[PDB]
Amino acid sequence: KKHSLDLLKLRHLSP
Amino acid sequence: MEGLAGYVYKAASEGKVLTLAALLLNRSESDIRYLLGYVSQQGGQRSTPLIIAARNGHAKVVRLLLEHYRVQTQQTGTVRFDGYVIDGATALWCAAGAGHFEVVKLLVSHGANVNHTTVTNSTPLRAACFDGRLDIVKYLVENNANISIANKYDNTCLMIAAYKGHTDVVRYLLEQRADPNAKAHCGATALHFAAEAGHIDIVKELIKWRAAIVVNGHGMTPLKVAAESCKADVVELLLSHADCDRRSRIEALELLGASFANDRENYDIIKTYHYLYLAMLERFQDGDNILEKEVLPPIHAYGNRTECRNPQELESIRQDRDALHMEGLIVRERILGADNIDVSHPIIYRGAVYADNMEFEQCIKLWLHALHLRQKGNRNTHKDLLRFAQVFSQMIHLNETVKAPDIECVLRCSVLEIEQSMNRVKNISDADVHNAMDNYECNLYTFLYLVCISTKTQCSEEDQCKINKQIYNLIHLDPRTREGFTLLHLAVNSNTPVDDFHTNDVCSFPNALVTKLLLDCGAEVNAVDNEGNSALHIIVQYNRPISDFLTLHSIIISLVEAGAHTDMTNKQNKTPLDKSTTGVSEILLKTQMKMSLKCLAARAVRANDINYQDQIPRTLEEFVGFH
Amino acid sequence: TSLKPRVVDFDETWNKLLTTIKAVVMLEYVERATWNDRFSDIYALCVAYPEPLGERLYTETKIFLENHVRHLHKRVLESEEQVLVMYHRYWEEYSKGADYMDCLYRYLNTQFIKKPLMEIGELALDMWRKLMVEPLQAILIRM
Amino acid sequence: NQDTVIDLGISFQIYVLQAGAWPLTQAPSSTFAIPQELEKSVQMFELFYSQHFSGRKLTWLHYLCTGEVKMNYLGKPYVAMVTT
Amino acid sequence: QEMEQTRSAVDEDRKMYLQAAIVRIMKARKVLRHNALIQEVISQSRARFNPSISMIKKCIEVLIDKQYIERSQASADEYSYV
Amino acid sequence: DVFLMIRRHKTTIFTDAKESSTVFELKRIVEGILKRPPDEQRLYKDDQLLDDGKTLGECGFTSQTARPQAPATVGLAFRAFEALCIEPFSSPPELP
Amino acid sequence: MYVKLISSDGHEFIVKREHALTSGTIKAMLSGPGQFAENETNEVNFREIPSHVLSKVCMYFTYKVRYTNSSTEIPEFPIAPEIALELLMAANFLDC
Amino acid sequence: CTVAWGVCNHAFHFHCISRWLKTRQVCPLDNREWEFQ
Ligand SMILES: [Zn+2]
Repeated sequence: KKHSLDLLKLRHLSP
Repeated sequence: MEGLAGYVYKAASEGKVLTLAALLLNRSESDIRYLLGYVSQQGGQRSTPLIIAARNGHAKVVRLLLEHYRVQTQQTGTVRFDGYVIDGATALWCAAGAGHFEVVKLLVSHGANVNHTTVTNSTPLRAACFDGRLDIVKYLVENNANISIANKYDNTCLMIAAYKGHTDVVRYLLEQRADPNAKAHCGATALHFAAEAGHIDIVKELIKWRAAIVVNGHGMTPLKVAAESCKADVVELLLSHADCDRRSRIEALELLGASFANDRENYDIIKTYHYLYLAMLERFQDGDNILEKEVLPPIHAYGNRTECRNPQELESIRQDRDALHMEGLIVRERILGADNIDVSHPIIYRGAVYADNMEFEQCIKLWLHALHLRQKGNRNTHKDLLRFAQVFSQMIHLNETVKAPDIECVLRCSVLEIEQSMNRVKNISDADVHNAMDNYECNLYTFLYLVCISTKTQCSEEDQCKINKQIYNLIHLDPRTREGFTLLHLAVNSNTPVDDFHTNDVCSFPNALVTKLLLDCGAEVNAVDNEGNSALHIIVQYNRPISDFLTLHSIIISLVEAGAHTDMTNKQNKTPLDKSTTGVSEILLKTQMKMSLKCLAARAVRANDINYQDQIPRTLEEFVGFH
Repeated sequence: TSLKPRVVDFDETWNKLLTTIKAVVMLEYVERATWNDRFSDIYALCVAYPEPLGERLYTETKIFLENHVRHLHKRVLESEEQVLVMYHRYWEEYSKGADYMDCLYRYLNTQFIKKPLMEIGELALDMWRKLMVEPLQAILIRM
Repeated sequence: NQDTVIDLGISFQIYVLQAGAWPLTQAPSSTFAIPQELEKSVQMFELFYSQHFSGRKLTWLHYLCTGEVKMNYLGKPYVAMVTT
Repeated sequence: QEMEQTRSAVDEDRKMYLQAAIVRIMKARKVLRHNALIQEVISQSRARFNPSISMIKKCIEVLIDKQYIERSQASADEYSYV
Repeated sequence: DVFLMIRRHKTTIFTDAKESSTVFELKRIVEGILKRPPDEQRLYKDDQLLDDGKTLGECGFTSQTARPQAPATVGLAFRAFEALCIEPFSSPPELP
Repeated sequence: MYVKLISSDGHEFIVKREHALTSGTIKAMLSGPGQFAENETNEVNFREIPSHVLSKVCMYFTYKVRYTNSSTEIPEFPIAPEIALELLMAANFLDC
Repeated sequence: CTVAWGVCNHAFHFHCISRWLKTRQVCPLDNREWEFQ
């Protein structure tokens, strides 16, 4: 089902 | 009382006055103070009634609450519902984060909390900068609040202003003579966040204030950070810093051409060739003090190319698209090294593009290289192993051969990363232990998918021995899920999640080949979960005894032949014959049972509740324990 | 008595066991009531409170097998002319002794060894290999 | 391999057949009583086959298999063998 | 006699294959014309026996009684399911 | 397939036999396994003599009663007949 | 063909060798030196297990030989409450 | 697919049994009311 479309610091981007 | 607290929360949610006035009077002092100073739990999140008053722009109700009472804004609550939901923040924090100026100014007018410090020591100015309203930031700094509040990971408000598209907030912050050379935990100093989202005006604003260029922790200048993310305009602006040097300029142009080759949002192959050619022409422009390419040794993953050290070969690879993709990958690898965070993702994207075009072997090579880089960097690769499980299950469903060394390599990587996931779960107590637990369970499931794929692929004796060695190595760590399931139990269970992608076509649990392979590799056939159910207790509860009776038969034969107890009981004292819940499984197990006087005697001991402690051999106490 | 796990002295039990197992290995006519009594002695040793003596019994019978094989090694080495005949006779005797030892030590094999370690018959064969054909491999091959 | 010493008196030869694959079936009733002299083989092969190839039920077909004849009552004239 | 019943054993076998083929087609588009379905089931059951027009017509009537297929109320030529 | 527990003082023998068969071969097999002359064996079913030609299925015990579990209290005596002094099994210890 | 199982308290139990080789420890005791190949006695001395538990393991030997693989409606084997935890230790010693 | 049994030792396919009980609550071979397990 389109491997390319299936692709996709979190604590640092918090305010 | 919690009920009247919910009542006044509902009254303040609609922004009404008379309802709250009638619901917050005719009582004593302490209960009313508790009502106005406690949070209500809605939607799984705790929040002050002042939070829901400020979030809906209902400033009149909280204004009259401040007039009629002495309510404070210092109540501990959540931060924001957009994927953070961590507690410790004050009411003024979310009031600034709600984008409502008047509620902020009235909360400042009575008991200002501009210098609030949470567990992340984030002031309400942080949320004001995140929202992007000039008036709130201006008033909050005018309330004598320090703007140099660095976090534990050193996230200045200027950094989150630069990361977001709010140029007004950052220009007002730099108008106040703020620090532009603000070091962070990862080394990213303002411009690294600014030239990551492609905000040209913000980068211009900070270059006007001379934010300066400094290499961060990951060995990336703001210019290289900009070129890494295909943002050409900020690359242009940073290339005119009046101190840039040739080597940096050409490496930035090469990095930009590399990044344009493999990206989802910004994919132009003509821009790839043109920027690579611009950097090559600017390299070989003079003939004196020439800057020749320090070409890395060839990598088997990107074919066998050796970059492009001449403009003639770059000209010859102009119209050949996959050669340009590989060339961009190799020059990106050269510029950002083999140890950067973002060097691995374009490799994965090119692998995904190759897989979508049914070009599988080069896809496997690229994804294996990305896996090796991510494991050298010690990063969470539970998504990459699942990606291998999906593509391997796509060749088998398409009747395509899978290379045995590739399966061995991904299995070794899976075993090692499960070792590090066990270490992560052990080390982390409760910081993000749920995420680590889910990653661990997902890694176990992906290992099972890879083993199931390995069973259906014909391999040589040496490669099969290496695969069995990897499975053996994982078995002798005893990997367990949340509910005590060992690696054998999940291959036996029917509730084991198989991923909704192409893995459904090849990976079906229970699987007789996976169970036989695990038992041959030394799986503890008598191992128990948290409920006490062994591997035999779960196969009997299988609810499709006739549709795949060939599968159900062979796994019970393998389990009994490996040495499972056909009689032992779980924590609820339930023999698998009693827990069979199926006539067919009961018949198979009764056929496979071997009778022993030890089992009957121990069952009689357990049924009659005879005190057996310190009256039997120590090795027999366990036998009474499960029989 | 009974099969109840009881505190048993290791010295006298191991002494009578050592006498009967050297009689078994050397194929001397041992009383069969003694043979069954020493099955019971093996069970008593592998079970006794407060700590099972399975590890100590395994180590002690390993030491006994080692020094008996060493004694046979010295005898076959000093029998220079009839090294082959002496090795054949001692190999027959020790193979029968190892099989009967795996019979006598069945409780260790099925309750301690397999619950890693390696069985008593396998231990006797390994000791015979390492101390009885490994040292004089060259002279036996040349002979 | 059996613990006790067993002699069948028969050089046993059997062709075990898949039920659904093969076209021969038990569509006629054919209630045939197994001969007592060879009943030891069929009461031990089923003991053998359920022990090894467990969960399989054998429907013996007698009219598609042969046998040999002993002539103790006749006086042993020559050697004869026909279908079982 | 044995040759005759084996020629009749496949008759029951091909009726089960015709019913399976008709249902398999009827779950892909859920409606087809009566004449359009006959040519479709012949094309699928072509590596095996060639089904006669009279046999497939009988298999439709049997499947109607089995409620796997039913003629549409708006048009009897169109075939629905229930 | 009747089962029997032939007892004589301490000695006990577990024996398989058929439903419809005489005690002649029973006496012959206990003769073979006891190594003694055959004529002195006399079987008692709850201390009463039984016929030497009568089948043991009709004697008072059958395959439904004499199972592979506790078969029968069949006593045996030898003519010097000896007095029936069948020793019982040891009493189980007093459980807590 | 017939082996003799002397209990601790004097009682002698005689069961078939085929019946008594279903336990590993008795199979090991019969093998080795002192097999005493008289073909009819093959005595073994169980100086530890009492008479009732030895009787019960002999009944179990007969029971297992009869029901080794047959009679899917397997009858229950009647372990008394007072004989359990002493038949369990006996079965562990005998490796039944 | 899944196999559905019956109180009269009648085991068939789940979809077939579901359609049959949608038609009538009678076994397809005898006359007895259908039930699950
Ligand atoms: Zn029915």
